[PDB]
Amino acid sequence: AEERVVVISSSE
Amino acid sequence: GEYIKLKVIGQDSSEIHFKVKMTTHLKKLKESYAQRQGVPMNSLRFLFEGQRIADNHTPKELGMEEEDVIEVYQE
Repeated sequence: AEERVVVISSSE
Repeated sequence: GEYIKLKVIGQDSSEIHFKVKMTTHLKKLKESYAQRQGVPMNSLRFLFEGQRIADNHTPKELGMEEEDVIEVYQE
């Protein structure tokens, strides 16, 4: 599998 | 405020990493992970150092650091 990095928005 | 990268280890040993602000409630990571796995968020429990991560826990509150590991188990 490839590397997976998700950026979580600071807007909730 | 700063961002750290967390590694989320699945039941099958797959990994998804998340860049999360130190002040973001970890509910948002739980939602994103469950969405990407295609399962209801409430079918999963997320542990840090074996302890349950609450929706309103922040990485700052839990003392998390860059490259710390979160484990996902069935609820």
